[PDB]
Amino acid sequence: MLTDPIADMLTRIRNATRVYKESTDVPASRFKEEILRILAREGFIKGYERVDVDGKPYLRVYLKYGPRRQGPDPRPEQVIHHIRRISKPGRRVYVGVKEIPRVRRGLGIAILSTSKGVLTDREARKLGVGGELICEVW
Amino acid sequence: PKKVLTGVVVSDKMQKTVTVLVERQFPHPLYGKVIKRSKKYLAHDPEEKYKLGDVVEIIESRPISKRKRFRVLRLVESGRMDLVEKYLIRRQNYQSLSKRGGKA
Amino acid sequence: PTINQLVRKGREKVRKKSKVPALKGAPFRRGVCTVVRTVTPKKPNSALRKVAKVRLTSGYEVTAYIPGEGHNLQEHSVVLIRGGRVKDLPGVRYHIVRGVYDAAGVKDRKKSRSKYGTKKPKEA
Amino acid sequence: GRYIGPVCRLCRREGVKLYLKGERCYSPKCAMERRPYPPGQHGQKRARRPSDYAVRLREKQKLRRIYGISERQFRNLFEEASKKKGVTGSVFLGLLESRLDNVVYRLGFAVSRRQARQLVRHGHITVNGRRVDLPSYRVRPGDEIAVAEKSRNLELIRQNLEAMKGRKVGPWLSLDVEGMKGKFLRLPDREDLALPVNEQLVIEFYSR
Amino acid sequence: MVKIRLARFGSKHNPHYRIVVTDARRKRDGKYIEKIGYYDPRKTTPDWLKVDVERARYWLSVGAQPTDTARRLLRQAGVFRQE
Amino acid sequence: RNLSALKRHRQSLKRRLRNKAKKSAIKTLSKKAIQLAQEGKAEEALKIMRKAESLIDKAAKGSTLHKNAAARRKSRLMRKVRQLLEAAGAPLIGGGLSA
RNA sequence: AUGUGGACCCGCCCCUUGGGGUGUGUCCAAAGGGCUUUGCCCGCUUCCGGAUGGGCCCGCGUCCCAUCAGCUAGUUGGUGGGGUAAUGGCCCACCAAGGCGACGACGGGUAGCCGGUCUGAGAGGAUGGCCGGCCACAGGGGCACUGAGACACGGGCCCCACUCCUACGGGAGGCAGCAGUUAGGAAUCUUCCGCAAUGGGCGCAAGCCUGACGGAGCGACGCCGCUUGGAGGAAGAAGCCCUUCGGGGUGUAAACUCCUGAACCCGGGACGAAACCCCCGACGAGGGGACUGACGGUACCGGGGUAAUAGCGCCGGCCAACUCCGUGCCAGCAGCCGCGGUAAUACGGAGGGCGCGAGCGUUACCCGGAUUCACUGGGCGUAAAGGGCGUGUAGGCGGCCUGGGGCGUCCCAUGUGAA
Ligand SMILES: [Mg+2]
Ligand SMILES: [Mg+2]
Ligand SMILES: [Mg+2]
Ligand SMILES: [Mg+2]
Ligand SMILES: [Mg+2]
Ligand SMILES: [Mg+2]
Ligand SMILES: [Mg+2]
Ligand SMILES: [Mg+2]
Ligand SMILES: [Mg+2]
Ligand SMILES: [Mg+2]
Ligand SMILES: [Mg+2]
Ligand SMILES: [Mg+2]
Ligand SMILES: [Mg+2]
Ligand SMILES: [Mg+2]
Ligand SMILES: [Mg+2]
Ligand SMILES: [Mg+2]
Ligand SMILES: [Mg+2]
Ligand SMILES: [Mg+2]
Ligand SMILES: [Mg+2]
Ligand SMILES: [Mg+2]
Ligand SMILES: [Mg+2]
Ligand SMILES: [Mg+2]
Ligand SMILES: [Mg+2]
Ligand SMILES: [Mg+2]
Ligand SMILES: [Mg+2]
Ligand SMILES: [Mg+2]
Ligand SMILES: [Mg+2]
Ligand SMILES: [Mg+2]
Ligand SMILES: [Mg+2]
Ligand SMILES: [Mg+2]
Ligand SMILES: [Mg+2]
Ligand SMILES: [Mg+2]
Ligand SMILES: [Mg+2]
Ligand SMILES: [Mg+2]
Ligand SMILES: [Zn+2]
Repeated sequence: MLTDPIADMLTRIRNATRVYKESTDVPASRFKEEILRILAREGFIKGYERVDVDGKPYLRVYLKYGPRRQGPDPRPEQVIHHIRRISKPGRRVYVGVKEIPRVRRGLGIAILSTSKGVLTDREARKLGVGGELICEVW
Repeated sequence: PKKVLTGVVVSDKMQKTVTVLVERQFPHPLYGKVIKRSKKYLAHDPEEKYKLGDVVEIIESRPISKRKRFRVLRLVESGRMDLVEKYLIRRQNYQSLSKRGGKA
Repeated sequence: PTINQLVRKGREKVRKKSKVPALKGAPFRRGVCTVVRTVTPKKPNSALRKVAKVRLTSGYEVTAYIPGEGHNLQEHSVVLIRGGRVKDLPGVRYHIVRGVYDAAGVKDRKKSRSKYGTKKPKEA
Repeated sequence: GRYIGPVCRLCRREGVKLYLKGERCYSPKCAMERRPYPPGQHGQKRARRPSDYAVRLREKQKLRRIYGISERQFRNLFEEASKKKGVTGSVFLGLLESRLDNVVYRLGFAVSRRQARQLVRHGHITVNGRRVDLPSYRVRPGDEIAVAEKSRNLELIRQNLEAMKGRKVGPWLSLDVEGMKGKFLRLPDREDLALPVNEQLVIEFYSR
Repeated sequence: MVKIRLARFGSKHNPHYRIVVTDARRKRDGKYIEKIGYYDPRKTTPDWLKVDVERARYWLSVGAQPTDTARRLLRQAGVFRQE
Repeated sequence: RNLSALKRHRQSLKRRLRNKAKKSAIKTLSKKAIQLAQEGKAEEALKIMRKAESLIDKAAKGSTLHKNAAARRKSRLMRKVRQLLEAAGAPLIGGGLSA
């Protein structure tokens, strides 16, 4: 069985960008959606759509990359340098609003789930709520 | 506020007393992970009324014997022996764990 | 190890093994000399190193190096001990304090004098 | 301690012109003048590339000997400038400059800090009127540092404060030559001090 | 019974007391019930006696029992306005 | 030697005896009352229960009992007396009891 | 005897565990003293309330060993009774046969716990010394009495061990109170002053008692402040440096140029102490000079005044500082790597240098560096590490959608988090 589906998605993305795929298919959930919603809004992907694949629902995910570079290795800078699952099954991680961390001095974000819905670090502190802390992304 | 626990009766084999099993989940001091953990309370049952299986509310009371300090407040839901069986098998393991074998 | 494993088993801490049972973890032990033998060194050293077997008030019987040039340690001279591994004689892990009790402090030493326990030369 | 020994051997080891002899260090015989090699019988041989420790160490001794102070008192001042809010490198220099033995020397009551030090100890200096005889007393701002009434007619002062006619003083002191009473206006900033010292090193030395 | 008295808190040769409600059976400098003021017998500072005068009269109302010294100090702050 | 608060000892002894007797009087009367009830002799049992009540409440005037200790002792008493009587008695003199 | 009232059994109502009201019955009070005497002071009795102090119960937390895995007879529960201020197997008789344990029971080892303390970037590690809170003990073991409170350090009884008295039957003791002696030990203080201050016990008060305390004494044991002010050459009866009995350094560094003046002398000289008491006013009235200082003639102020202690470690790399002679795997050094075998910056001396300075070194122990037990934050093909392989018990973990609950989780308010 797939134990942590959220972790799988983050990996699935990490894995796709390193070989510079155009887009990648991740099995769909209302939850994985509310993450991409953020991932998209904060400029890390071009966006996502709800393609069906042999009848079963996925989420195509259009990845972004930097400009073509020069010298040896022209491959572009990634837009997602780094993406890490933080609360994992059987080591769940919750933060209070006071404990919400500053990722990359704020050149990066930290998606987290709250009883006010899924938000970024800035989103949550402005809103004065903590919650389960899903992942880092910078 | 006199403390109030909620639990499962796992024993009816006493005169006017019922062993209640109270489970409590808290996260671990250093390792963060949530761990379930539990304790058995002897509760006063003045009318041998509560039967093995149900889920009761337990309440902090003036002492009634050595290690018997709670009275059985109200009843939550009726029967469910699954909880007892869980608690039963757990016990049965001990039959092994000695010098020979036993029941797995 | 998994988190769960860690929760079940824990880490296990470290134990200090002390290279001086001068007992009490006292800083000095008084002792009565038994032998005042001489001993040979190892690995790539040669000489005749002045050692002493000592009977301790901590109820111990340990060899202990006698630092300095000349010593005056008879078969029964009483003496103080401090920690100190002599790299060369193995099994010698204490020093005799030159200057306390029966051990006279090295004579005519002008340089590093607080070790070797010698008074300020009377150059006044 | 107070060091209290041959001062110009320290002018020489640290390598920069130092004002410990206060008066004489302006004449062509400061010994640093036309003999600027270190003390000892290796004074004039070629010196190898110093370790980073050396560099930091020397830069620290350089500072501490300027103000003539036991390392005890010095490290106490430094930890206190760390704990303190504000760029910690230069809070140090401000505390160091706030020492009475030093503020007396700044106002040219004395020619050396050393001299100024013994001037305080002998109760020749007042502060807000009252007598103070601690070289380490800390001058706060607003404080008026006077010369002792009974000491007013003393030799060294008559001489020293007369030569102070004309001369200017740092823009944090306000000396008045008539009645011999300067005022401590302000804690000096790093640009105010022309100390031949890189305190960044000094910090870095205790950063070990 | 419960008393109001002076508990010593200075330094050697430098006394400062705290005016204190406490059970009399207590250590002099031990655990008290409530601080209700202080006293600097040497008046080294312009503020050398201070009494929470409302609170002083509270404890008095339920049988707090001032030392003869404490009463001085209390009198001075004008606890019992003998007018 | 000789701290003259061994006087306290002398007194302790003196008192010890006063309490000791006061209690035996209660114990012997209370017993007697119960044992009278358990025979249906009701008038005799109350005439004596009543003595025992008094002595008890009295006992508690000094330090021999004081307290709920005496209250207890009375509660245990009149309750027992009524029951041994209620095995067919009909509280004749009805001194200490209220029916 | 009086019953304001209160206790107890039976009822009646409210309450809800034994909280409060009520009725018949029963039971239960007391102490005198002083007067500046018939009216004040301190007392005495019952009851209700407050305040302070305390008993008991509960949740959660609280080291190591599984080479300790099974434990338990008042043991677990019950009815009744004893006992207590009071709940309770606390104790007792009887009845049921339960209670506990791998979420570590039972056993063994170690230890007073905490506020805090040291360390650390932190998470964490280590610790419980001063001071403050609680607990336990008072030569060892048991026990009750007295009392509001003790199972009572300077109270009682009994047994044991040790010491002293002994007319040999029998008696006396108990510094882990202040000081002190002795032993043990690397090592730990005066048989000091004082009742003036604060605090306590009793007294109406005057007072009394207080080794509580406030002070002084010893010990660089720790911290902080402070002094030793600083301007000049160098003949070896075994002892002033550096190319063979030789080239510069020590160094502006002096036994002597002024200047200031630690010690030491002389004079003044304290805060801490205003209440208790008396007096007017009512026995707390802005009146008390009613009087009170161990520390102490000390601190502090003023006058006089002498140029006036410097040590200890280090100099091969780590690690700031190098030369000469002696020595020749010797004597020795050494925290690790290592130095010494005739040219040693590493041993011993010397000159010179570096660090710190009334201290400087050594030993010892804790945290650190050590991401070297890794939660933060490590690993296991060959470096140490995949169980010889399976099955599956307990446990850990769990795909997509919707609805309730709100245990985890998040937020706001509040109470506590003493000093
Ligand atoms: Mg008496
Ligand atoms: Mg009567
Ligand atoms: Mg112990
Ligand atoms: Mg660390
Ligand atoms: Mg003893
Ligand atoms: Mg005993
Ligand atoms: Mg009493
Ligand atoms: Mg009693
Ligand atoms: Mg006791
Ligand atoms: Mg005693
Ligand atoms: Mg003693
Ligand atoms: Mg000895
Ligand atoms: Mg002492
Ligand atoms: Mg008093
Ligand atoms: Mg004292
Ligand atoms: Mg006065
Ligand atoms: Mg008096
Ligand atoms: Mg070097
Ligand atoms: Mg050496
Ligand atoms: Mg040689
Ligand atoms: Mg050498
Ligand atoms: Mg060396
Ligand atoms: Mg000092
Ligand atoms: Mg660590
Ligand atoms: Mg890890
Ligand atoms: Mg490793
Ligand atoms: Mg191999
Ligand atoms: Mg291997
Ligand atoms: Mg295998
Ligand atoms: Mg399973
Ligand atoms: Mg599950
Ligand atoms: Mg799920
Ligand atoms: Mg909830
Ligand atoms: Mg809070
Ligand atoms: Zn100079």
